[PDB]
Amino acid sequence: FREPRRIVIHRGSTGLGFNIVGGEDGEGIFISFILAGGPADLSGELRKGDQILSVNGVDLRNASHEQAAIALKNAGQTVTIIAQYKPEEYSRFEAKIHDLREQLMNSFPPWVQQTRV
Amino acid sequence: EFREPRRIVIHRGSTGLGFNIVGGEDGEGIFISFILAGGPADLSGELRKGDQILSVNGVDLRNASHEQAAIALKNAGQTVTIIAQYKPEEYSRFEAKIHDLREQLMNGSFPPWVQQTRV
Repeated sequence: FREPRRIVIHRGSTGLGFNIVGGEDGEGIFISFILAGGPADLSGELRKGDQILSVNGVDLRNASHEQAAIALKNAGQTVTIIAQYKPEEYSRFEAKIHDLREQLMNSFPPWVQQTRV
Repeated sequence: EFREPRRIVIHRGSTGLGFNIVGGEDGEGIFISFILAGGPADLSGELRKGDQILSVNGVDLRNASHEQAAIALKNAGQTVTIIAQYKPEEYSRFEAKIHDLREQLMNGSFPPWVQQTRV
């Protein structure tokens, strides 16, 4: 439905200012957390639930969570990214975790792989 | 096979100079995309679809960014000088890539997330 949206952003004393998840097997790379007010919310062109398709033209469509990671701290000086906002597919994740989570104990649990950047 | 650049003599009009530009990422280069028909660049018929813009007012653009070009086109003023060169091959492979990834992503012109300036 949605068209991807190109964004560029310059790191802070924080860094890029969002948390990443996904793409260790059959998933893909997604924005878990927009920090309040940092180099995300000040722009605000991103939200939790955009998948990150590109980082300076390297393709994260199929990328691995640590490839996604080497790329996006390596990303750089500044980094042309494209976000495809995909709400329906990111809830198809967050709840599976929560349901997974309610099942084994009889926001995100630490055993859910997520990488700060 | 590479072909002979040309020095192009064109002047600004109305709203526009008659086209827009693509490129500047990955050090690739700057290319026009389309030329607004009935516009100075179209009206002059010395510019076509799929050049690289090598220099404008002697500013070397080969390895340059997109917005530097975008302004060099908005920026120079009123008569401007362009060495352009025709590579429809590398522009197709360019567009074909883009066209080919759109439906991969979602499922003639280019989607909003790629820079193009109308100039």
